[PDB]
Amino acid sequence: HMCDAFVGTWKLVSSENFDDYMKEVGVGFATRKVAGMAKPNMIISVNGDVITIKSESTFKNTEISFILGQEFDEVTADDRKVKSTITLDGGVLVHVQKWDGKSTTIKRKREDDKLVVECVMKGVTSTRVYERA
Ligand SMILES: CCCCCC[C@]1(C(=O)O)CC(=O)Nc2ccc(Br)cc21
Repeated sequence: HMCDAFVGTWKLVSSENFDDYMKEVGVGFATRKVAGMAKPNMIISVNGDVITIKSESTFKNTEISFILGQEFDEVTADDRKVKSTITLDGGVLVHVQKWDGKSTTIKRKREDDKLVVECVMKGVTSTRVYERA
């Protein structure tokens, strides 16, 4: 029941500062423009200890499955090959991605009826708000 409040189908309703976050990550111009237009559906499910997060949009369909605290390989939507570790910290899912000596952290939190996604690279944050579909 670790992630009960995250489970479901969620749709993007707002984004702030995403272009600058993507610049900080190293995403090129064309990908930033097309990715920034996307309105993804995030589908979160749990089966035993395995959490699955799918992101479906006109830009890309991605899927990760993982066990908390256990590192995995991820190809991100912008095609980075990263090493990821996701943990639960005080009810927040904390997702760290490492690649090429760089790091970014994505936090996912339930706040009221929203799922808030905070993406941080160096001092640049983007906040993306999802609501139930
Ligand atoms: C472009 C790389 C950074 C995306 C960071 C934001 C995120 C989201 O909104 O959930 C993270 C994620 O897990 N999948 C995903 C998929 C598509 C797009 Br566009 C955006 C996302």
